[PDB]
Amino acid sequence: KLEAFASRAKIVHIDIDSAEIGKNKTPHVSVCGDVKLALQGMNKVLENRAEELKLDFGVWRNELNVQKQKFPLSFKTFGEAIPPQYAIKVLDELTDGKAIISTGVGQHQMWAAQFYNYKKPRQWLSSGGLGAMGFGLPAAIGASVANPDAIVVDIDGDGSFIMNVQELATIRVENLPVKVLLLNNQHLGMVMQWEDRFYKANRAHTFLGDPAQEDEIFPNMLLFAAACGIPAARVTKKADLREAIQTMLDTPGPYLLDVICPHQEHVLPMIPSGGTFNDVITEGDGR
Amino acid sequence: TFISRFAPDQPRKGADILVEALERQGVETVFAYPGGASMEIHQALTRSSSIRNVLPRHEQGGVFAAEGYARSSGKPGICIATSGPGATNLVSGLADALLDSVPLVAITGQVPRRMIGTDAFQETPIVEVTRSITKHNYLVMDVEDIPRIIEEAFFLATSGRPGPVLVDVPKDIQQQLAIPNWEQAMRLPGYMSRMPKPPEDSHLEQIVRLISESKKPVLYVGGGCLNSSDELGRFVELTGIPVASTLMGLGSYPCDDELSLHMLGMHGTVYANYAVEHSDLLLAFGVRFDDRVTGKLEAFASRAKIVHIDIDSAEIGKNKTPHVSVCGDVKLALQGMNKVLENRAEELKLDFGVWRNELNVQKQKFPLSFKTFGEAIPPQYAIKVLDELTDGKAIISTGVGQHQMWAAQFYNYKKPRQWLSSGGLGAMGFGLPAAIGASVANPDAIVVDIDGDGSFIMNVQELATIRVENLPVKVLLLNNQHLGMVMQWEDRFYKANRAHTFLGDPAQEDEIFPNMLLFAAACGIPAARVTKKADLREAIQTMLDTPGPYLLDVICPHQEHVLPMIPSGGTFNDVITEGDGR
Amino acid sequence: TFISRFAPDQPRKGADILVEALERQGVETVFAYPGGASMEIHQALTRSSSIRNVLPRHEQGGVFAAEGYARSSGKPGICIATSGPGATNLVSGLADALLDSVPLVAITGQVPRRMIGTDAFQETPIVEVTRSITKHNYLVMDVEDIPRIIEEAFFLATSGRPGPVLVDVPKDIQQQLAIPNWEQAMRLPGYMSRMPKPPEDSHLEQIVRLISESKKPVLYVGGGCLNSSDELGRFVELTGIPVASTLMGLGSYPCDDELSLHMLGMHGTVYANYAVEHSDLLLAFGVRFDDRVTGKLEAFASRAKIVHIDIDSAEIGKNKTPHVSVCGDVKLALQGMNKVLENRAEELKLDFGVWRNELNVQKQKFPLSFKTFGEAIPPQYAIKVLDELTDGKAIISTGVGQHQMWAAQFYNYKKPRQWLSSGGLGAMGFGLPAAIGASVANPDAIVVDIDGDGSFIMNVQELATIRVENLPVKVLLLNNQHLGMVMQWEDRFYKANRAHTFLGDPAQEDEIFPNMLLFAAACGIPAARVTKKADLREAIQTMLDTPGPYLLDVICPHQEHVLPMIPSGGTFNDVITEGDGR
Ligand SMILES: Cc1cc2nc3c(=O)[nH]c(=O)nc-3n(C[C@H](O)[C@H](O)[C@H](O)COP(=O)(O)OP(=O)(O)OC[C@H]3O[C@@H](n4cnc5c(N)ncnc54)[C@H](O)[C@@H]3O)c2cc1C
Ligand SMILES: Cc1cc2nc3c(=O)[nH]c(=O)nc-3n(C[C@H](O)[C@H](O)[C@H](O)COP(=O)(O)OP(=O)(O)OC[C@H]3O[C@@H](n4cnc5c(N)ncnc54)[C@H](O)[C@@H]3O)c2cc1C
Ligand SMILES: Cc1ncc(C[n+]2c([C@@](C)(O)OO)sc(CCOP(=O)(O)OP(=O)(O)O)c2C)c(N)n1
Ligand SMILES: Cc1ncc(C[n+]2c([C@@](C)(O)OO)sc(CCOP(=O)(O)OP(=O)(O)O)c2C)c(N)n1
Ligand SMILES: Cc1ncc(C[n+]2c([C@@](C)(O)OO)sc(CCOP(=O)(O)OP(=O)(O)O)c2C)c(N)n1
Ligand SMILES: COc1cc(OC)nc(NC(=O)NS(=O)(=O)N(C)S(C)(=O)=O)n1
Ligand SMILES: COc1cc(OC)nc(NC(=O)NS(=O)(=O)N(C)S(C)(=O)=O)n1
Ligand SMILES: [Mg+2]
Ligand SMILES: [Mg+2]
Ligand SMILES: [Mg+2]
Ligand SMILES: [Mg+2]
Ligand SMILES: [Mg+2]
Ligand SMILES: [Mg+2]
Ligand SMILES: [Mg+2]
Repeated sequence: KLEAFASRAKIVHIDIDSAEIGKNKTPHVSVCGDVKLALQGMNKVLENRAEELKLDFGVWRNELNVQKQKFPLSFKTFGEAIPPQYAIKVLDELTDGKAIISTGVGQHQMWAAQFYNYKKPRQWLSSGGLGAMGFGLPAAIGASVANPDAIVVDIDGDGSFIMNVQELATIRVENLPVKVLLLNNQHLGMVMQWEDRFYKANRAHTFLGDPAQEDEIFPNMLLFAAACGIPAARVTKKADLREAIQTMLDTPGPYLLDVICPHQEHVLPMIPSGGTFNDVITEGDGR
Repeated sequence: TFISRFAPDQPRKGADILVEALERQGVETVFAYPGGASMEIHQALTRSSSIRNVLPRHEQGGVFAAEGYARSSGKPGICIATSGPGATNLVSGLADALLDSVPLVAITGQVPRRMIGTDAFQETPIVEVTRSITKHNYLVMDVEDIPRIIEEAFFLATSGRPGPVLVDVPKDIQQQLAIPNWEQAMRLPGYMSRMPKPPEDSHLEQIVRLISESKKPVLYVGGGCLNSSDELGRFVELTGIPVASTLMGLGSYPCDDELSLHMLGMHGTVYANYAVEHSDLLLAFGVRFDDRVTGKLEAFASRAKIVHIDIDSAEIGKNKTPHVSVCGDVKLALQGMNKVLENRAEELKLDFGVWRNELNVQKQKFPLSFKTFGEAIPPQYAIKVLDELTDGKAIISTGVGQHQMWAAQFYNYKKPRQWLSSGGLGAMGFGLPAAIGASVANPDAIVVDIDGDGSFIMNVQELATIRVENLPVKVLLLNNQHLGMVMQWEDRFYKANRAHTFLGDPAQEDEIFPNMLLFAAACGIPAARVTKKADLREAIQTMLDTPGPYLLDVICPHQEHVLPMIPSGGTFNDVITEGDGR
Repeated sequence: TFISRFAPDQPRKGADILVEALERQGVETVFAYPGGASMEIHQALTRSSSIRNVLPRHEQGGVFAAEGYARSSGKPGICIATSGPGATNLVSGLADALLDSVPLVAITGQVPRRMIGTDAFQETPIVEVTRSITKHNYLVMDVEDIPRIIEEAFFLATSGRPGPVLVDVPKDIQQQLAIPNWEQAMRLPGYMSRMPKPPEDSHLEQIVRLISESKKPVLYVGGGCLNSSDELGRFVELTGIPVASTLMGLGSYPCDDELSLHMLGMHGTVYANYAVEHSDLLLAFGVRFDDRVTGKLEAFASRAKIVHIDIDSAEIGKNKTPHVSVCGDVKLALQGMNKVLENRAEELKLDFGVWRNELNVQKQKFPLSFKTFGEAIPPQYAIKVLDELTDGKAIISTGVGQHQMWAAQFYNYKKPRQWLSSGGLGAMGFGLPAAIGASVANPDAIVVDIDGDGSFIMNVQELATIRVENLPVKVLLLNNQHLGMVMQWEDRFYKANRAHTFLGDPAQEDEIFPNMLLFAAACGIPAARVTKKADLREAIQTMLDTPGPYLLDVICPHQEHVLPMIPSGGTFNDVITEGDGR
């Protein structure tokens, strides 16, 4: 809700597109130009007038650090089931946060944004404006070609991954070290989450497996990688997760890791469409 | 409580629904020219006892009359035309109303729906033609959409930034019988969600904050203040900031006032452009930063903190990026700032008398000046006499050219909506029909068309409309026998090489051609010509005192130039202050 | 071998390249009205010794003059206007030239390229506006494209189905110095591959085959035959098929001939519509099956094998599906059919005298008739006198309305391009400017504008153009003090309820208003009014014999109706043959 967004703030908007300034939220001060130059100019002013300004926001920072400790990013671990949030956090640890991450679109896309600490820009490749499924696998191809000596990992969902699964042939032929961290929940997870919250968990074509063999992982993504000569492996128990991801990273060339996850997980926190901060959802799942 | 001429259960023609849709909007006057496609609408107009039609002699005159009706009253102007050649004759008026943000609703007849696209008799895709020169347009495809579309058309034409809205109505829809539903909801969800909110106090506080911190503030007032004359005057009493006005905002703040810098821009006063050049705070209220005002954008207000208030978000930062911006109604922004400036009056201690005297020095050293040659009539002097004899309380419409600038320079408009002139498009032939619409909307008003001999002749046929409708339209025709504005640019930038700018007869080179008095005689309008400056005061007085229409042919030396002048894309240091074509 | 005014290595302004591009196309006359955006072009025109400019008083007059120039000569008509209000005033002429397939090239000035889209001074997207009412248009974005675009513009405007082409030229391109390349290849690959080929013998054999097998053939001739008068006449000698013509094809086959069925359609003769109704072979040469000719399409030529020859493939089978079709030049198709009909002459033994006498019976029982009331002047009789006194060899331009139909009915045009009338769009105010362009293209010709009092006044300002350019334009003004055509439809279908069709002054109801003689007096044009039928013959003779311009105000009783009349969408059995508004 635009009226409630930054309702108490003087808004300074710097943007290189004049059509975006005052488009949805009218600012007080505006600068139409390169934010890179605007920062360089402001840094020189803040450096000369340093002792004159005596800037200190430690009181405001601690007001936020209180909210940071009382409402942190949290995930629940059920038995030996793999939490998708935990899997991404392990990938962060084992890659030292220096990997190029491309994602599909859905729940896995949010968890890749939440539980990975990107240290430099252009490590995070994700469809945000259009939100196009099937983006993750091909985008990793282009990232690996532009950065041959880089760790490229596609954190994809089972729905997004299959849409452009044909590009596994491209990865093998071009011999690209593309890693596929496939978070498999056998569902169109994001749509499933909205069904649980706002449609009484009434499933409307969000299950991606085979209803005949309801408890069988379908499709068998390992055989997609096998068809294109790509080493593959599946991990289901949380204890085996750390070694499985390490094997994916250490194995030269392409690799696909089918990470089975409980589908009842929800991306948290969540503000419903057109809501305010006081409408934030901080707890709950589909169980 | 509206009283219909039909029972709530009685089916009626779509044309009769269209007319009643106008009655429910408060429409009292339309400018309709009949044709095969709109005959049903014209029949339905005769059945209306509240809507009066002014039949023009050219649809371009009909739409220009609808503009004058709108500009001189604030009500929307309604013009109606038939399909094909009728609709295409409205094009200049639609584009003109869009560039000047004039509320206007144009209704065009159209071929029956089954014939659209078949190159039928008198068919043009008027919606496709006018999409880029209208605020919005419609093609009615069912008779039940007439109440909704007419309501949406008037709402879009008058709300927000006003503009023209065209409604194309096929003939079969005009004939189809139906029962209208007047309670339908308008289907404008995105436009109504984009409507600016009333301004927030936080934005208004920072503007008043910047006023107290400034030393050389200038008000940059334009056509957006035509409904804020009281709020703007109150704002000036509380701040004492000099007011520079655009050609569209003339009258928002009185030109005869001590704090008035008059017009700024290409032909604005030297002191008004000087104030903006060496200002530190530019209050741009209801303007659009046109090239005629700014010139070289980098040099325009190069030392000023720019505050831009505008109801169209697309205009904020479009050509000149401001520091503080407010997207909303300048009328409300002034009301909010007046309350702050009144409570915090003694706290702020606003006084810009030092900056005002720096401008009053430029006002006395570079004032608006004209030279008088022998007994020849100076056009500037003629307009100043009209100002004196009308007490500055006349409605002035103009054509486009040199006479248009002198009417803006040498007339002191006291209230807005006295100045009707084509500024954005600059369409010749606007003056005479616009005076028709102004006189109809203000029957007890002095309406004078300060026209040029080139502009006047373009829609001279509307003299018949003035006589038939018995409108007290005065025509102060400044006759220089030339396309004066183009002639001036020839003298300055093309070594006075005439390229089809003389309007007289080269055979009888010293004869006034055409004889405009006989144009007025053909339409039974009293006319007179004055050539000697001594006879000018009595001639204009005769025009005003003679009841009904009157045309005064004022002969002027053609070598006059509009001064001052800043060339296209120039700066303040490029201002031309002297010279003519002699 | 063309002789330039500049060295092959000498850079010149883009405007000077534009003018030379016109010289290399054979342009001798343009109709240009100056403005800020096109000032460079007007300066470059004065440097040309071969291109003469006729300055109009309204750009709508400029484009209508360019039409008359084109329609009366077969050359393309060139009109030039400035940006914004200048360009928008051409709109009615562009749409009019498109619907009537008139070769026309319009050049409009435009704001500098850097300012396009910024709502600059006098800017309208004229290319976006006129895309649907022009055959093609351009926006020149570089000075080096001027030779190519001007060549493509004239090629598209004149080849195939002719039409208007607009070229938008920004001001900075007019000022940019360059060296033109006159040898550039036109980039019209798809259009030139779609150009129809010369007709094949197999198609022509089957047409002549169907002629011998037919017993009631009718020629359906239209504006596509304006360049095939000789070939069409030869075709008629070899077949003896009666010729029914559209309003656009009048003159292709002589109206005074024994085999001429005159005009067909809504206001066509009873015998011409009868021939098409009971025909077995309809030779549709150069027509487009307009609703004015067909009415209810199912009933139009319901018993006829339809042969449609047309150079536009989009018109074949568009409204009426033919049996045999030929897509190409009707001039070539006639030449090919004439050779077959001449060799196989005695083999075919063509004789339709039995069908011709069936039509000559309808010709004698239902001829074009007018009633004479007292000494009042019948408009039909006035036009027939003009035919007699000019020997039928005059160039006739008309407005739109009742007078337009009577000029088509009661004048026997002997050659094509004598009849200049707005048929597709039907734009009032066409007659007077079109006569200007016709007189300029044919200085030694009798040019008469048969105008109506409503149409004449719309572009009455062009009377100044006629005087200044000293053009022998005669104005036969049929004055009925009404919008006659709309008045006729009111009497027939709206119980004579007048809805804004009276053009005089209701105060002085019996006074001729306006006094058109004073319009001509204002522009120094000899004028006279005639009211009694006895004085009519001498009055028209005085108009013709008086050198230079002349206006003859012919007063007519307004209750006259154009007869016969087929209502909109009717059949032949719905023809109205008698009645008026008394
Ligand atoms: C020959 C000629 C010479 C000219 N020379 C000059 C000249 O020297 N000087 C000059 O000033 N003009 C000149 N012009 C006129 C000109 O080109 C422009 O029309 C004018 O400069 C711009 O007017 P404006 O800035 O007031 O904007 P407008 O066209 O009047 O539009 C109003 C602006 O305010 C906003 N607005 C409207 N309503 C509201 C509201 N209720 N609240 C808040 N905002 C609102 C609109 O969004 C728009 O941006 C000339 C014209 C001609 C034909
Ligand atoms: C008030 C009024 C009343 C009217 N009433 C009538 C009426 O009763 N009767 C009437 O006929 N009109 C009437 N019209 C005129 C009208 O609406 C149309 O313009 C006319 O009917 C159609 O003309 P057309 O068939 O010759 O086609 P045009 O508009 O002349 O086009 C020519 C056709 O031939 C083709 N062509 C062009 N050149 C060639 C070539 N070299 N070779 C082969 N083909 C070519 C073109 O592709 C096009 O299809 C009236 C107009 C008005 C204003
Ligand atoms: C081409 C395309 N088609 C459909 C889409 C509509 N959406 C989504 C959304 C957010 O855009 O909803 O608007 S997300 C989504 C399902 C995500 O399946 P997953 O890959 O398994 O990821 P997860 O980890 O399980 O959640 C769909 C169907 C889409 N974006 N792209
Ligand atoms: C429909 C139309 N066509 C051409 C125009 C281009 N202009 C002008 C301009 C400023 O728009 O130049 O760009 S002004 C002008 C000539 C003015 O003739 P006047 O009426 O006699 O007035 P004056 O007192 O003598 O100067 C022309 C030809 C125009 N605007 N409208
Ligand atoms: C720019 C324009 N505006 C309106 C038009 C709609 N029409 C007509 C029509 C056939 O197009 O009806 O559809 S004819 C007509 C009136 C004719 O007035 P007159 O000149 O006096 O001729 P007359 O000898 O008296 O009959 C009008 C109003 C038109 N065509 N052009
Ligand atoms: C009043 O003068 C005339 C003249 C005239 O032709 C001579 N025809 C008509 N009427 C129609 O044409 N009706 S229609 O066929 O439904 N149309 C295509 S339309 C929408 O009206 O253009 N009126
Ligand atoms: C001759 O009369 C006038 C009047 C006038 O204003 C008063 N301005 C100009 N000249 C320009 O405007 N040049 S320009 O700035 O490049 N244009 C935007 S344009 C293409 O010409 O419209 N001529
Ligand atoms: Mg854990
Ligand atoms: Mg999934
Ligand atoms: Mg004096
Ligand atoms: Mg006119
Ligand atoms: Mg003039
Ligand atoms: Mg007789
Ligand atoms: Mg008439």
